[PDB]
Amino acid sequence: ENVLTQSPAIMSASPGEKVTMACRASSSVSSTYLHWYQQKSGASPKLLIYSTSNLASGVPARFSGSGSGTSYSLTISSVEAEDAATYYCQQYSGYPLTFGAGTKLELKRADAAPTVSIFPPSSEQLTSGGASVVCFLNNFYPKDINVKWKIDGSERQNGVLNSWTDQDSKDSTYSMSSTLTLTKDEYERHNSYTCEATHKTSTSPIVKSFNRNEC
Amino acid sequence: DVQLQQSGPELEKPGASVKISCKASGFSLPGHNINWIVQRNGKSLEWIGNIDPYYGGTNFNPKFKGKATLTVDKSSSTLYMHLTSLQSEDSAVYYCARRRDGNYGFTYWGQGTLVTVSAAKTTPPSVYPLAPGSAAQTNSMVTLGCLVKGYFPEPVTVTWNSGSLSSGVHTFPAVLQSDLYTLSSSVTVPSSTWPSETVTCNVAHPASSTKVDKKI
Ligand SMILES: O=C(O)[C@@H]1C[C@]2(C(=O)O)C=C[C@@H](O)[C@@H](C2)O1
Repeated sequence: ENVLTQSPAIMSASPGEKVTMACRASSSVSSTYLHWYQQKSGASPKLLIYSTSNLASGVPARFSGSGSGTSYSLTISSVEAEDAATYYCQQYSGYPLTFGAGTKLELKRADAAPTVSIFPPSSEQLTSGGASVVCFLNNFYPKDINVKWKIDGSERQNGVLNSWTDQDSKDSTYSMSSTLTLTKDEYERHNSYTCEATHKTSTSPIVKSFNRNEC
Repeated sequence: DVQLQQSGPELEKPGASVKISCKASGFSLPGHNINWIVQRNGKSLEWIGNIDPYYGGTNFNPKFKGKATLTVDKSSSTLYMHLTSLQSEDSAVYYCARRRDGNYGFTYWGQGTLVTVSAAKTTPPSVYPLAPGSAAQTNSMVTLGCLVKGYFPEPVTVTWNSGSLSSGVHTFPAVLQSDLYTLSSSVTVPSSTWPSETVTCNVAHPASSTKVDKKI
């Protein structure tokens, strides 16, 4: 078989940075046809680079490929927030066609502090069962936080959900949301609930509260 | 136009045969191979074999033999794949792909054919609207929430106002929370485009016949 490993597993950058990775192949990719695919967060891979060096229509020129038989480059000379993705390559063996485990890039930028905002848990939720107090922390860098809750006081419940997002293609942001899940036969019983967020941008954890106002 | 048309997702129990398809539609069929590439759950890509849109060529992976019947029917042009003994790690997505050139690595790939393989009962979502408080906040531009309680399997598709207000879209993933996968999705609308113009949320879930369009 002809198998490809292209470390760095994860890799870093800044807008400007000359970044580089390598499709390390085995012996001769038998005449060498090398293809570099960018897969952006659950999507179709897209050809940039293809008969080893060649790029096509559709791509700006942040991108030269090259090499002979055993190593292949992709010069991403300068990165914009949407170079945030996974980049894998493919070849010959002289049939069957292997692919590779691809390289992830995570665009860096100057930090921002989180915008928590709370929504009390819906008409059709309660009339029919229970309450997902969901709190969205939107548009931050560096992705790391600790989101806890103030059930009453700052009660340490369990049964709490989480979801982070993709790295955004415009602002190299990440965002995420939390949900406390509980019976009407506890939500209509405990009074003052807060999503507490901790992050290196503020000295405080930020605490946006609610106590039985709004329906 | 051109397209590689694929239709998924099917959820099967462990054992069953997901009869999948792709319609190559548009270029010459005679000199072409629809390779069915497979993408791993949280992992990497790899390849099955390919099928000639005209005669019955099958060039095949020395592993993917037995879970792989790739087939074109003459009439109308269509490429098939039929995997059997569906076992818990075939639980990934599938592709169809195309030649303009000797770029031996495809430009024109298809859609997301997804397959989930597990013996748990289906659930329609329970799509819900969240209101915040009648207030003043942060900076003068408002955030509205829609969430979708546990459903089964993933996917579902949450959408907002379809065109007019594709505002600050960020759709949050799901956990398998017990069974049921769970969603939430966001916006930030200009405080004049809302309330005078109702903002809409919309959801679909194929394996539960669903459409829920919800207004805030
Ligand atoms: O160029 C293409 O995109 C594809 C891939 C393919 C192969 O055998 O790998 C190469 C040439 C063509 O015969 C077919 C099959 O279309």
